[PDB]
Amino acid sequence: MASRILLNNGAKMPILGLGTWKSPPGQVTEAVKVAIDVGYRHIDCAHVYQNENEVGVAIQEKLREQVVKREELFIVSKLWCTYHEKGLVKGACQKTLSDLKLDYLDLYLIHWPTGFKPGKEFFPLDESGNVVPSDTNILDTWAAMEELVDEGLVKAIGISNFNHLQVEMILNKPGLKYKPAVNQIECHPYLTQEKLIQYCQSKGIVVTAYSPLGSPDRPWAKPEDPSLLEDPRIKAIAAKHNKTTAQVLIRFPMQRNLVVIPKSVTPERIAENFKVFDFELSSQDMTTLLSYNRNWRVCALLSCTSHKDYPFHEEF
Ligand SMILES: NC(=O)c1ccc[n+]([C@@H]2O[C@H](COP(=O)([O-])OP(=O)(O)OC[C@H]3O[C@@H](n4cnc5c(N)ncnc54)[C@H](OP(=O)(O)O)[C@@H]3O)[C@@H](O)[C@H]2O)c1
Repeated sequence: MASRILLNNGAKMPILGLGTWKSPPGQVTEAVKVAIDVGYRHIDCAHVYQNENEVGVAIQEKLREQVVKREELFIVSKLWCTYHEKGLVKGACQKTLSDLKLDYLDLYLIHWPTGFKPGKEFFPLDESGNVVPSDTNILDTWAAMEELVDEGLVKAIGISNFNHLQVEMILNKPGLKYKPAVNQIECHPYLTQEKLIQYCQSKGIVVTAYSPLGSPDRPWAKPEDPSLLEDPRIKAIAAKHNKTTAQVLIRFPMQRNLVVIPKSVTPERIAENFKVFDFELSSQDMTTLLSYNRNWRVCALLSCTSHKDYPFHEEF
C-alpha cells in the first residue's frame, strides 16, 4: 500500500515513522542515521524525551551528506505540558527547532491536553505529589499553535492523547483557523481504539498509533502485564505470513489507514521494522487482531488523573 497519507493541510505524511521516546542520547543519533539509510522519512520526536539535540545531529548529517532532501523528510515534535501558555509556545517550538537543527517542523503536536505550571520541572508536583495545573485551556493553546503555522515555523499542527470530546472542543472552537491535522494516540491490539479512530477519521483527522509494539521498554512495566510481542496468537499470525511479530504489529495499524511509529535503537530491528510493505493481513486477520482488545494502556499519565483536562476518564 501507499507510503504516505494526505493530511487536511494538503501535505503528505509517511505512514511509517521512527519513534524516539526512551532512545538513549548516546544511541539515538546512530538509530536515526540508520533509519534514514534504510528508508524511513518520518521521525517522531518530543522535547520531553530530552534527546532532540542528538536526533538533530543525525538529521543534519544525512541532509549534509545528501542521503535525503529536507522536503522528503517529515519531522514531528510536540509541545510539552509546561508550555501551554500563549507567551511560551513560540519559544518551546523554537527550542525544538534549534535542537533538531531545522527551520521548520512538518508537524507540531500538543503532547497532552493537560497544561502544567511552567518552570524547569516537566512534572511540577504539589506538597503531596499531585501535578500542579496551569489555568490555560485547550482553545487558547490551540490558537497559539495556529500562530506557528502563520509564522512559518510549522507546516501542520495537531494534538496527542485527546479524547473525542476534546477533539470536538477544538473542532467547535470559535474562530477556528486550522483544524488539527493529526491526533496521535496509543493504539495496538490490546487498545484498539475503534471509537476514537472512527471519530477522528470521520472528521478528516489522521490518527497516528503510538506504542504499536506495546512499549516493552516502558519504565513502569510489570512482569504480570500483557506482552503483545510474546502473545502466541499474534506470533501464529506472523508465522502464517513468514514475518516477525513486530512486522505484524506494524502492518496492523497501516491497514486501518493509520500512521505508525515503532521505536528501536537496534540497527537490525530498525531495518526489519521497515520491511512491512511487502505483505498483506487478510480482513479475517485484522478482525482477529482487533478482538484482542482489553483497553490496556502503556501511557495513562497516572500523576494527572485529577487534572480537569485528564483525557482518560471518558470512554473514548
Ligand atoms: N504522544 C505520546 O504521548 C506518545 C507516548 C508514547 C509513545 N510515543 C511515540 O511512539 C513511539 C513508539 O512507542 P514506544 O516507544 O512506547 O514503544 P514501541 O514502539 O511499542 O516499543 C519499543 C520497544 O520495542 C522494542 N522493539 C522494537 N522493534 C522490535 C522488534 N523488531 N522486535 C522486538 N522488539 C522490538 C524496542 O527495543 P530496542 O529499542 O532495544 O530495539 C523497544 O524496547 C515512541 O518512541 C514515541 O516516539 C508518543
